Amino acid sequence: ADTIVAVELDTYPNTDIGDPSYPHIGIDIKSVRSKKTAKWNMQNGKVGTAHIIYNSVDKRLSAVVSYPNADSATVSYDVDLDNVLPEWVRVGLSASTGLYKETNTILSWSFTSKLKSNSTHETNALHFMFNQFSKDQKDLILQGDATTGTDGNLELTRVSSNGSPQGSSVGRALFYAPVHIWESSAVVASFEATFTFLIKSPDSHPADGIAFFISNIDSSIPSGSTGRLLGLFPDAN
Amino acid sequence: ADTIVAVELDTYPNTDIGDPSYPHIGIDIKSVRSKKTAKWNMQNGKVGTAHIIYNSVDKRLSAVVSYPNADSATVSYDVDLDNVLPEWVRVGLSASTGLYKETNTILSWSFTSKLKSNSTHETNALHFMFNQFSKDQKDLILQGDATTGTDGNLELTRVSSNGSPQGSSVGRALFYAPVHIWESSAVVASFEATFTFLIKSPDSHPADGIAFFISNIDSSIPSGSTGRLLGLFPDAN
Amino acid sequence: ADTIVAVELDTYPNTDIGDPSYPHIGIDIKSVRSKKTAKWNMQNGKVGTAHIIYNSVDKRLSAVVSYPNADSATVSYDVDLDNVLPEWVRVGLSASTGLYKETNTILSWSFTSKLKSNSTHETNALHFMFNQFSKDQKDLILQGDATTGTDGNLELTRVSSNGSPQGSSVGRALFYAPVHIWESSAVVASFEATFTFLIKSPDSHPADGIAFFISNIDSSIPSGSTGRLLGLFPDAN
Amino acid sequence: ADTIVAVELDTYPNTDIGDPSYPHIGIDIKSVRSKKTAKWNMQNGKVGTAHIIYNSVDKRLSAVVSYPNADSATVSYDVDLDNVLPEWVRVGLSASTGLYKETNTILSWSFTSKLKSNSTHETNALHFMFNQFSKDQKDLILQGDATTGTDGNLELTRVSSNGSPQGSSVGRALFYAPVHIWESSAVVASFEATFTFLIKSPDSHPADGIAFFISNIDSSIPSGSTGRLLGLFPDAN
Ligand SMILES: [Ca+2]
Ligand SMILES: [Ca+2]
Ligand SMILES: [Ca+2]
Ligand SMILES: [Ca+2]
Ligand SMILES: [Mn+2]
Ligand SMILES: [Mn+2]
Ligand SMILES: [Mn+2]
Ligand SMILES: [Mn+2]
Repeated sequence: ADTIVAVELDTYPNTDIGDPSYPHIGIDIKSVRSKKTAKWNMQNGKVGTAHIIYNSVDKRLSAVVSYPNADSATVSYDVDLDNVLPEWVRVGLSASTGLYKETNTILSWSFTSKLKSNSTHETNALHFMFNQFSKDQKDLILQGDATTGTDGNLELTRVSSNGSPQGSSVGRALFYAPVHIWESSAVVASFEATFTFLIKSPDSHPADGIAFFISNIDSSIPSGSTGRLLGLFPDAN
Repeated sequence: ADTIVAVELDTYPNTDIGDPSYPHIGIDIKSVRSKKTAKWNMQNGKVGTAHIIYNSVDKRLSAVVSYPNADSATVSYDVDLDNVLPEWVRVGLSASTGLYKETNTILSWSFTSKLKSNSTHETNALHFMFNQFSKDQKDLILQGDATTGTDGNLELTRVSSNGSPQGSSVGRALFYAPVHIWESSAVVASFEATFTFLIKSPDSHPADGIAFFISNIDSSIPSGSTGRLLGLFPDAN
Repeated sequence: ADTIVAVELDTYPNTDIGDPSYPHIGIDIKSVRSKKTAKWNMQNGKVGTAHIIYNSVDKRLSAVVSYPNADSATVSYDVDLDNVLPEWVRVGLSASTGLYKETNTILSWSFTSKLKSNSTHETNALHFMFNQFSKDQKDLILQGDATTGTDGNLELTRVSSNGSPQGSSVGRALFYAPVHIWESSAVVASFEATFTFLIKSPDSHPADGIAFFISNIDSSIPSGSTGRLLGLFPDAN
Repeated sequence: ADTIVAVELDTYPNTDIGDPSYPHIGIDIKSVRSKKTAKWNMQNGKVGTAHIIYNSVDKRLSAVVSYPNADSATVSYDVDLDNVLPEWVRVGLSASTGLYKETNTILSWSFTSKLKSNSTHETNALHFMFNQFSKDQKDLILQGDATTGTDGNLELTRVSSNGSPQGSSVGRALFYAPVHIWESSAVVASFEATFTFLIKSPDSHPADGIAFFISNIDSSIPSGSTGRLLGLFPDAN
């Protein structure tokens, strides 16, 4: 199976796989059963922003999510990612629906990774920023039901012509270039990610969520990972 | 054939294809026969730096090259790249040798592209920076004789175990992700590139040079493009 | 008198000082009588964005302005700023009203300056970005009627408690640090600026406009520079 | 007295104020008596690089120092800087000598601060980068014996015409603009700093060190802060 590290914005409480009884933000290290969660006062139909940060000195994966006019929610987990992930990874966004549903619309996504060596000329970096997405967005790898270009956005899960979200949908978008997150000469390695999202549902119970993830470069949507599995995991182990 | 835009650091004067009678910097638009050149006082065995800049408002491709303790050389050419190149491109470095030879060593390479739309949330960007190159540099596409990791550098052309440059060599490195240089909503599009290089030769007449280039995403080394053709063109037309 | 270079978004046509007979964008080199203008289809009450770019290789000051859902307007002028401005400058935003009036609200302002030398370790930079402004914004120098913090914005000219713009008002904001735009070792010097603005008026004829400017470090609002003089010039010479 | 947070590169062991018995890197929170140290294998006459990082989610101040061809040293301390420092600060470099001495030469200094709010348009930033220093470096506030421009470097402490370091010297350089490190709407605040330094001494026992610091905006060199006090503290409390 793939190797997954993710920050989930989990909109539906699945209590038999350890979700708390409310929407939540969570840190997922090789399992859908988050290592750490925090309550998330999700707002149906409002644009939110999530921020993800990490560095190899402190070895703490942290995330913050907010809406305008609202307080934030935050979660952190102590983890040495160099012991979890390979040296080269891809980074992405994933989302799913099940029998319950929502739009999983991404309006912007940015990422920066840096590796500072002990050489004289120390810095190495990758950065991207998307504030719009074209029909043919060649620097994204789209998987499953993900599409780009409708209203200039990334729709991770299927939305009908009406604009209504569909159930039983799973889709991801990965940045095309592999990312180097460890190197033998690096003295500090760091990354940051931000994305803005619009989760809308006609229903009092939206599902299933959006995640930012980091994986093996060849990651693909696991069989049967609609719904609670967020397009990330093959099972709920 | 591929579509090529390049800035050449041409170390060998080939007077029958329009080179001036000295090493020179040049702007190449779909031909090895530069549209504009300037004299370049190349220094064998010293580390130099080249800078390349462009934006879609002014439609002027400009380059500057220097060494420490030396004056610079610069060239500019008025060209609307949106009329020359496709919407999506790859960017790279190329170099060659022929019967005359040199090392074509790259010590660092950075690039930034930006597209600013008329939306509210206007900016889109790609940036990379390499200050070292690993044996397995997964975010570069290496072509021909190019290798990475010897002394942490990118060697575009073949160097023997002795450290001696070989003749009759051609190699390129392209950044893995495609780059979006035009978009229908962009109000300003720009790019900048910098690279540092070490061209060394045991000979009074080094050849053939290094170029930064922008091409169709599927570009590949043309047959027979050793020597004067810089790994860029199939002929001297 | 101060030395001023500016890009004006001139909302009121003053035909006796050379304005065209419509709102316009203009490049001002030491005079309110723009060296170059272009028609600007200003939209009362909509948020717009302006972009300003320059580099010392090409010696062309260019600007673009747009609104969402609208085409852009652009202007360019060939000028060697090293012959106009001192080595160290301050950068700012200015606006005015007269007998005619408008709000001159700034919602964001960013700037980047870079100087690349011929040394090994070549780059020098300053960047700032404001997406909000506090009541006590210590890294801005406010002049005249400019205030910060109302609805988190920079109001360059006076607005009453009602939210109604006042006439006969002039205000500027300068970034606190001086900016180094020429240096003897620089091989390329560049800058870019962006700002977003909301110009609203209850009147069919708003006035007078907003400008981004670059000046001597000790610049101050000239006496009598309300109205057509944009807080920038002492007279219409 | 001023309020100081600093990362020290302490070259001389003063065992009665808690220094370990070797050169060390340390985190100083309102006292010269570091809260945390780590052994630092300082190399007389070689160029080193220090990196400092912090964010308000994790509340951990961390630093790494290295030389080419050498292993790094690192230190971290859990501290909420919003409880230590004011909302607006200045950032700087300081160094000292005493009866023992060294050069305290800075070859480059960069800094980035970011404040991400919960608004739509979330990011606010300041960045600077110096890779050279001019005789008249207007965006630095020089204190005590600090000078700029000799060999294009920042000499924090006095060096004679011979190039020999002097004893009993203290000097600092602060960036001119104040820096906003907390804001009521910020959901994440972060900073990073890097500097490269050359500490040389004709003596087997160099002293006293270099620090990166963050202070109240009006900070000044305390009386009698030569030597062990690093230009930072008025006493060894
Ligand atoms: Ca769930
Ligand atoms: Ca040639
Ligand atoms: Ca006017
Ligand atoms: Ca000490
Ligand atoms: Mn969950
Ligand atoms: Mn040529
Ligand atoms: Mn005008
Ligand atoms: Mn100490």
